[PDB]
Amino acid sequence: TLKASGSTAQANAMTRFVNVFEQACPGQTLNYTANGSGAGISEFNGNQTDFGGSDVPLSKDEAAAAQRRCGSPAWNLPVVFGPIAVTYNLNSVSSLNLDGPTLAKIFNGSITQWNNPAIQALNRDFTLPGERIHVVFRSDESGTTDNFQRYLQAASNGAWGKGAGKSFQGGVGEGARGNDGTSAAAKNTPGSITYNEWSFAQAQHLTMANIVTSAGGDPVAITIDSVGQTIAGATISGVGNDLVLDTDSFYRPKRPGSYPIVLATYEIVCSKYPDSQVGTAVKAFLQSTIGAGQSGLGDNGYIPIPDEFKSRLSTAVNA
Repeated sequence: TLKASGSTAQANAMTRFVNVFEQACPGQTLNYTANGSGAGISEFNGNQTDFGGSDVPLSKDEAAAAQRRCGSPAWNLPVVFGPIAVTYNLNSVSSLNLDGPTLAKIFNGSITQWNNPAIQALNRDFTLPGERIHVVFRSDESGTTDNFQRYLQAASNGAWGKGAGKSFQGGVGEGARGNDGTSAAAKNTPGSITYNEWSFAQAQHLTMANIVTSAGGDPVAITIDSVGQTIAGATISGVGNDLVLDTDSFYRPKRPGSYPIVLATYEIVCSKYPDSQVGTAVKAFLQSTIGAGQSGLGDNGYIPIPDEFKSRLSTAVNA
């Protein structure tokens, strides 16, 4: 029975990954604590867990930390993609469009009302209400937050004016803990605006914003337009069975009807675990996770094929 913790973005998927795993390997299971990428790398580096789930790969300072943790180099192994929804709560509004620049101004607090003309210019077919916007952010160390702020940096033509990384840089709104804390609260706070992985926005039945793009597109999240994006992501950088991905192309696409806000969730593991028994259970799960465990179709986005012979080969090399 493995132990693991980390990103909440991969929490609904992991329920399927573990179930598939407990079927694949009868008598074996996995314990996942969904607590944020921040808590995922720290607990892995502290020799608390067997692998860690994180939407950001290790920085060079954490990579060394994991090397001492491991006695061997640590690998960033991506197993699922998470589209990042911009969820909102406006009664009778099922049709919202938002672009990078006005989505930056909302989350950095420059825009405080829903019928603000930047919001209204993008929404020509209906009148916005004169009511206040309630931004909801993540209060803990978060990979959804890192990726989402990087999208805002890339796609907002400077309107964001803030940094990225695992803590929210907006200076607006209120926090909640984990992807479940913000989806639940947004649903519960009228006027609310937040950012969630696709699975959380669905199971709470939150309206999701259509994102106006650099390409002259106006896409909803769907299978075809997330993949479209995912297509230009490179399984380079890493050297490597360390499949660190480059997704910088995601946030300013040129091919329309591509949906620009997408993260990948990594399992962070030891190339060689000090212990034989650990490195064997971690590889099984990950053989399964990338194998039968990759249906999705609903809440997440399965790993595409050009990446898979690289990934099957790196999971086959664990310990």
